[PDB]
Amino acid sequence: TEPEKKLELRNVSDIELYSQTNGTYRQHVSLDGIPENTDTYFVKVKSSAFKDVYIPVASITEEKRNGQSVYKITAKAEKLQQELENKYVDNFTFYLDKKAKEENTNFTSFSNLVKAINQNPSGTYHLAASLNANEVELGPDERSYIKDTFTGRLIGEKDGKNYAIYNLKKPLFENLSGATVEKLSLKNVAISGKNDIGSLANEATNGTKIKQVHVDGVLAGERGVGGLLAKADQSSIAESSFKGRIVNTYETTDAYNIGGLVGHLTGKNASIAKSKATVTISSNTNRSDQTVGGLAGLVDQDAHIQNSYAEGDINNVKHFGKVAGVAGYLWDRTSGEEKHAGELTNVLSDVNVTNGNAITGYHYTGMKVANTFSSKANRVFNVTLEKDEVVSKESFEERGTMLDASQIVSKKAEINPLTLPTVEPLSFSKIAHYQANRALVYKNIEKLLPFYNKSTIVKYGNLVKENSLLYQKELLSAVMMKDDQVITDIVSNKQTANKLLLHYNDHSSEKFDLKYQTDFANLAEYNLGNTGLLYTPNQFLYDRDSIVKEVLPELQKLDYQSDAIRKTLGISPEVKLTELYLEDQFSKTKQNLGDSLKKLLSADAGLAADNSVTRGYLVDKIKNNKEALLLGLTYLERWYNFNYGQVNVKDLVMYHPDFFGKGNTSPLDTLIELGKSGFNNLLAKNNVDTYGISLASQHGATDLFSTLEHYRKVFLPNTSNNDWFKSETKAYIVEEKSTIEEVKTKQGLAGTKYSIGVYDRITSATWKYRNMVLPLLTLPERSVFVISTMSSLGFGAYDRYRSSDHKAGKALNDFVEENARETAKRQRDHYDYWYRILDEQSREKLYRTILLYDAYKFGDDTTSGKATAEAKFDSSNPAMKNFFGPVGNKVVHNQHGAYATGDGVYYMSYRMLDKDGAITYTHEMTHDSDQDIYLGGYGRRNGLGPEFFAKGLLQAPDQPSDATITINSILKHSKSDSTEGSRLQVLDPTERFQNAADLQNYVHNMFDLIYMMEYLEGQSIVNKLSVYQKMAALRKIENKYVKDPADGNEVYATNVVKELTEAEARNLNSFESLIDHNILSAREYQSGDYERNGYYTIKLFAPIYSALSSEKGTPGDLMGRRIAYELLAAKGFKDGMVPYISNQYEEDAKQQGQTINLYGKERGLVTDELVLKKVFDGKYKTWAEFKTAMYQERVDQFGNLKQVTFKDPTKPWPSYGTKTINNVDELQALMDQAVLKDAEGPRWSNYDPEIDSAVHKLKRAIFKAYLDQTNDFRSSI
Repeated sequence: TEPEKKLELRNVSDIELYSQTNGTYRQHVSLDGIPENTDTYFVKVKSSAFKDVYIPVASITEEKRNGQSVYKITAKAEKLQQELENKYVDNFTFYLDKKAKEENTNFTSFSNLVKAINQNPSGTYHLAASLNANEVELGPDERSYIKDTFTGRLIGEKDGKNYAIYNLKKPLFENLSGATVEKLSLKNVAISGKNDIGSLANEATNGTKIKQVHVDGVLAGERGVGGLLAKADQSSIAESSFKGRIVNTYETTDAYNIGGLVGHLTGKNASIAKSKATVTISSNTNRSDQTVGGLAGLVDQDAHIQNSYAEGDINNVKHFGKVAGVAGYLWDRTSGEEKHAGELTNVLSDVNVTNGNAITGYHYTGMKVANTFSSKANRVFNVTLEKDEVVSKESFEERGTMLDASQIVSKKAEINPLTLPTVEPLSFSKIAHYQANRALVYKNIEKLLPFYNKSTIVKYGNLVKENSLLYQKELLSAVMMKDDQVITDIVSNKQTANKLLLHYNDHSSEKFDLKYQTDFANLAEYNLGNTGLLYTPNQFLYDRDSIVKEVLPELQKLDYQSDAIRKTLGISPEVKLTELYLEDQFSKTKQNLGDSLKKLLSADAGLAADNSVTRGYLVDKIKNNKEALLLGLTYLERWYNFNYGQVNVKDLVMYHPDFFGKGNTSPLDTLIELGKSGFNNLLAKNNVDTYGISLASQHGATDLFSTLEHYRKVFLPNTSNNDWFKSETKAYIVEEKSTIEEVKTKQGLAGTKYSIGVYDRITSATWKYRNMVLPLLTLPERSVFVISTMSSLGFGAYDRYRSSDHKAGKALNDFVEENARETAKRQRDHYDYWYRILDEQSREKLYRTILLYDAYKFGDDTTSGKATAEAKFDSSNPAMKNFFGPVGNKVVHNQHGAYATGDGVYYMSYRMLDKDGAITYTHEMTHDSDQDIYLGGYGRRNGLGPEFFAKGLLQAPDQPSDATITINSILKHSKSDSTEGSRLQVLDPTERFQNAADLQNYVHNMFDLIYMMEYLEGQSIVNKLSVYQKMAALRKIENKYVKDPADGNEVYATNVVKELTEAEARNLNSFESLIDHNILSAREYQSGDYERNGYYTIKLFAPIYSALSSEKGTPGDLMGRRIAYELLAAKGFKDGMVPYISNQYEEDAKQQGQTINLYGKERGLVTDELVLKKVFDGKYKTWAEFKTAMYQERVDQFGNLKQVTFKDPTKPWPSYGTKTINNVDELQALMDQAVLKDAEGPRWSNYDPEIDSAVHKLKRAIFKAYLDQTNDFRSSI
């Protein structure tokens, strides 16, 4: 008893009735009245299993269901069989209800809510369930859904649990006046508007008791943004919450008060109590009157913020406006009283604000902030004065990391809001032929035969065999012709489509052969290999040409700079569309609109109608939203056209939304939703967030990265996702795994916090610019290079190195490639060294990723050198158009200098690839991660600033011939080069330094030689030098305590070098007196006073006999680095140098009694006396004793064992072969003669007394001779 095959609608979720009476289609949901005279209606059946179907009506009549006017409507189709009351009818017949009396109030639905509120705004209203706001038609330019003044007077939700208004796109109440909204929640807000915007309402004129309002979602505005209310006048918000993005990156130049919770607090009794705002707010001030305050912002007229909490992130581009973490411009425009300004109390803000303060932007004497709190986070300030510099703000109260302990400021957290309408699938049993074991198989074949009878389904399911792979759960398949993902069926149905890719729930792809076997004009059919299973496309092959010939000409006449596009987007005529970066792809999609539009009409919905009503409905839907459709088509094609092998997902993402499941969505609906979503949603910078909002939750995927991983699992299996990333992208990706076997094995894995792959780092969380993946997938040419090494991720452009010497093609590419490879190798060697040195298990934290952008200063071929043309945006350079621009990271980009913002490093002048790029690389890296990486784990010393640990301490030397005490961690220079002359540095890093003990031994031997030479020079000073010569030859260094702006205490000491008096000069007759009187050589150290946080490095050959022990908190800079290197010579890096500069002995000071008020909190003060008494408890009591004992040890050493193989020429251009110093006595005699020669007839003009001075020549010659004697500094005895 084989059954017949007909078309059948199974999972009929709901049914709708549309009309064409007035030439415009509308929803005749209820009150059809008398049966209509003419039948131009068409029934739209929406299914939970597959997409909707439009079928023309046949007969509309009235039938008494139970003595009521319930209209029965029967639709006309080819062979449509409907299973009604367990029996089959040859036509789809359904009943329509009369009406539902729910419009008397606003309980049920939002569509009824906007109607009910407008009737009488005053009163009391309660929500009945979680209601979706997608039912309202938004409006062309409507400000808010509810337009009355005072609305929602008592709109509470205490009737049942808590109900949330899902999917908001405009302000809810527009205005509020003496109206109390309480217990209301907003879950997915996407508000975008030109004027002032507010999630709850735009203004609160009178006493609006806002309570228990938790709003979540992204808010984008231009003229002004607000978290809950754009302006609160005499209104109080208590126990409210916000948790969404806030963007105001537009180039507006007006007075806006953007705030994460409320825009403007102007009321006398206005108050914010027990409120929290997790606002990852980004904004561009561009003018001083602007204010970005997170919580509130520009608080005025005694409005008091009590018990608030700000945990978001503020990313201000420039510090022009008054931006702060928890309170913006507390000052008022009128008289500046302490009380009239505003009040803060018991407030906390652990917000990573940039370019601004952590608490209040404008700080004055009569401060009314009272009690404030802030944690240890980034508060960087780009002063952009001359060379770009970044410093901390220091204008907040500082606390520890125990934020959860101090989280009792706001006890209220959040509430569990009820979910929206589920509308499940509600999934046949007891058919003609049924088997229990093959149940799932039936479902597995239902995706293969849509619009078919259940009898045919089970008949074909019985034909499935166990050997085949149809026994796993199967998602929707994709028909393809030789890896093409064909969509336009009516064009490619006659041609036998080659393959059908079944995508199973195991993320497995299985290819079956297809042939146009059984041919129906109504619905195409196909056969699947030898199994005999039938496959049919989910489209009725209607006349697409009738729709195309109509809709194509109107869509063709559109311009990117037209007013229609600007009106469809949320753009004011002032701001430009350059941030979209879709003009080229706009034109491209404009030319070939035919193919894409045919694919869209093919994948949209199944038209089983020969009557022109359904095709007219499609035409109207495509025409009414032409601008939005075209913008969506441009955006989806621009950023989603990357190939998995030979399969391009431009057709599988834009169309075929059922590949992951969820066939209920329509590819046309998502395009319209993406087009009209706004300017910020279509923005290129938010490509990762746009997917989650528009594309996701509709294609069946959670996020963009999960979608990419899913497509990599389906297409191109058994290959790592990072490998596919490296293969597909057109950026030159260079990865260098460290030489150490342990870290080399650790990096190979795909694990987070350890993988070196570019995709594993970019797509990971806690990455600032994770939106850099989608543009990088779409690079047309080798325009950008990605240097991804351990603990780094540098992005650079090829146009940065293009100049007169390097032509635009062939030469620039090769040069950039080779130099990038060498720079990756150098960075890898540097981090290999730093991994070998650090042995305190802090090396496991050397895997953090921080980007390394370049200058953006692209240079044309006409430019002689590296051009300084900033090229802000919209440049003709392909690197700026296809990258950097889309990954919009507005930088300062000055002419000279490099700065490390704390989360990344930027090269404004030094080119990253050049060999001078690494010497600045190590300095910027020391600036970036000195707090928790290079040090043992404790922060910087309180007095020492960021420039102290970098310029003279942990950095590679600027040049090889530089006579400075530094560690050559990066640059590798072979002996073959001409740089062998005056080496004075380490030959090969990562070979000399294999452990911390190796570094300690190297520094110990270097300072042994340095101490020998310095002792010889000192004995030359006291014994053979006159008084007048002694005065000029030496200087006296002291420590002067000056007031600093950041901290109140003046315990910090600054070094000062001064000309010593003749009275003190005469006393200098003993070498011990040189150490006691604190004297240093004037050959290389200037006579002016030094400053704190300065680029001061101690010279290698310029002696510093002074042991200027600063009994206070901080030694200084010139003396600090010298004593730190001496301590490193005495004890190891972790044992000696780290406790000196990393205040690890701070707590002990707090236990002793040494204290300091740091940022308003009592903290320990690590004095030099404590460091001396803890590092060397029994050996020494004073730093002078330590210096003297080091000198005495070196003396006892060189008095016995010194290598006679010392070869120093110290002669002019005529080559001098060998002086063969055999004992220290001849060397001391030569030093005496050199000092006497330098004293006699001193030039002291044109500066630079380091080359002409004969004393420096002898020291350099001896140093180079001893360095070249052994392989490296191993032992000098």
